[PDB]
Parts: sequence; structure tokens; C-alpha cells
Amino acid sequence: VNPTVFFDIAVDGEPLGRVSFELFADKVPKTAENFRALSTGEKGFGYKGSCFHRIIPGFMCQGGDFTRHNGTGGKSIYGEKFEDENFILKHTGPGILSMANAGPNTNGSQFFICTAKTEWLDGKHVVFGKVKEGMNIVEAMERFGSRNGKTSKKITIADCGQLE
Repeated sequence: VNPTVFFDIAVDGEPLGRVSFELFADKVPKTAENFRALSTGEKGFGYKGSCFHRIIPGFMCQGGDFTRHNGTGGKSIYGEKFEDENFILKHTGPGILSMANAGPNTNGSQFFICTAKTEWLDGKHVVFGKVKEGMNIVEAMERFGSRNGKTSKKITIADCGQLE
């Protein structure tokens, strides 16, 4: 019953591959639904065409700022930043999908994919999904990041939507 979404990733415009996610709507429905709707574009805006702007190898890949493309923007489907739904799920290893934020109850559209266990984020960032297929594509993306997070090539969501 949990929805599945995919991202088709490109690197300087050239296709790299597809990453799919399971979204834990059974445990965090409002946060899963936000990400699901932004991935389909059904509200008129969303992740299609946006970039991963901050990639730190061994740590995480961050994206979802589809309004300012650099970490300062993005918006949820609710007309306002929304609350931390719960912290039931933990940052247990590579593939965990988690909401970026600017402090308590400031969720918008930015998210990150963990490429390692990041337990210091538990209780601060809402975990809402996990990579199902294509972790190797996230690993290929990671190689275009750097110590300060700057990417050495443009890492884009060339297409996205809901599977199954």
C-alpha cells in the first residue's frame, strides 16, 4: 500500500539511471504525501527538472529546492512549511530518505538521501522513505560531490513520478 516513486537522474544533461523509493505512508502519511505529490507534479509544481545541489561523499545527497536551486528555497504542497510529523523511523544506513529543514517544524520540499548511517540526525529530521532500487545510481551521484558539498557536474532530476 506504500507508494513508490522514481527519479530519473541526469549528469550534465546525460542520463545516468533511475532511483526508486518506498514512501512510508503507513507511518508518516503527511510527509510521504508531500513527497509523492511533488514527484508526480500534480499540484502544478514539484521536483521535475530540479537539481541535487549539495552532495557530500560518505554522508548524503540533498535536493528538492525547485524554486531557488541552491538550498534556500522549495515549498511544500500545504501552502506553508509544515510540522515534523513524528520521529518514529531512524537514520539507520544508506538509502534512508529524510526531510531537510531549518529547525523544528520547518519542512518544505528539500530532502536528502543518506549514503551512510547518520544517527546524529535522529529526532531532528523526519525519515519518511528509503531507496528501493537504484542505490547504485545514488552511489554514482555521490562521486560528483565534494567535501564542502559543491557538485562538479550538474545533477538533475530529468523525470520523476509514481510507479506501480
